[PDB]
Amino acid sequence: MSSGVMVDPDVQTSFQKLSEGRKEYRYIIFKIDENKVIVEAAVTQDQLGITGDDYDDSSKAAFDKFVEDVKSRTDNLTDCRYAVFDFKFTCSRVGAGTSKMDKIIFLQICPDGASIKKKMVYASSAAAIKTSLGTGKILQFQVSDESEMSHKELLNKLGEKYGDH
Repeated sequence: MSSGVMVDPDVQTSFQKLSEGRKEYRYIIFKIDENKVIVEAAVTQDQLGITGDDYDDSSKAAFDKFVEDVKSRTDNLTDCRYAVFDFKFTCSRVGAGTSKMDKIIFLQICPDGASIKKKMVYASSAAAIKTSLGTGKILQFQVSDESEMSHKELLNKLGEKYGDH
């Protein structure tokens, strides 16, 4: 655990082209390998067959089936990774109605009933990945089940944070 998790330089690079580039399009898939964070994929959903925007376009249907794929490919729930999406949802404006809002979230998945050794490495990673990005303003939530990382909950979390909770 006290191994000293570091980040692969390309991690920050992938965050640049999102934050100051595509904004809400094409996301970053990065896991822990050995003892440092690796970029597995810098892929959008709109290049694989979907259109892109979670609620704005209603591409959330993609996220709805993805949670099943998660339990299908990873057997039980032994998956752990870092996933960052700038997802475009709609916030309920107090005094008004629906208002489209786009912003970035840190998805940290830490299953309690998962492989503690490699999983606890992700706990060390939380410090490294955030410090390397120095965002200062982010919503970094800790989920463990597929249903917690579903599109409805994602919208809910990023809404309740400064909205109705």
